[PDB]
Amino acid sequence: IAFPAITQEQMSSIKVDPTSNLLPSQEQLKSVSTLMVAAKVPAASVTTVALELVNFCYDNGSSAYTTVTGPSSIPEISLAQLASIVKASGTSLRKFCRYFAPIIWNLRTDKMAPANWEASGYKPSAKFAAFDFFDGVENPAAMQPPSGLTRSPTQEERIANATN
Repeated sequence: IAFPAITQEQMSSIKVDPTSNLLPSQEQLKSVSTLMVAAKVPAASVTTVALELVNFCYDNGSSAYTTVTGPSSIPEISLAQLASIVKASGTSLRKFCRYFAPIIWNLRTDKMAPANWEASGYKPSAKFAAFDFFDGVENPAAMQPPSGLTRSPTQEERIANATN
């Protein structure tokens, strides 16, 4: 017998929470905010302050070798510092941004397009798709805006980002 049969107890007892290879784990998220609070970000502000790094990645990329620059709204914590804190939890900057994709979507879509949309391959009509964690926008496990998306992406937007 290769695998012993499962007992009924083992099946009540087994731990099966949804999983993702595209989002940081729950534990990883907790580490990031714990460390953020320790770094002196107010506990109330950790989400809004994270979004500052997310915004930066919306323009500049969220790749493991993207150069994060500039200050955050907390003195003596730069965006680069927050990025390091993110990496300290063992997730990547990309997965972390992806987790907040729907919020930054509501914040920037039809208001201020990715800064470099034209330098990347994009038609003006697919503009709002030109960030590297766009695939997070329609992820239901990603953090959601309080009243849902301001609109869905257009099929042109979905396609434009996939074909990149």
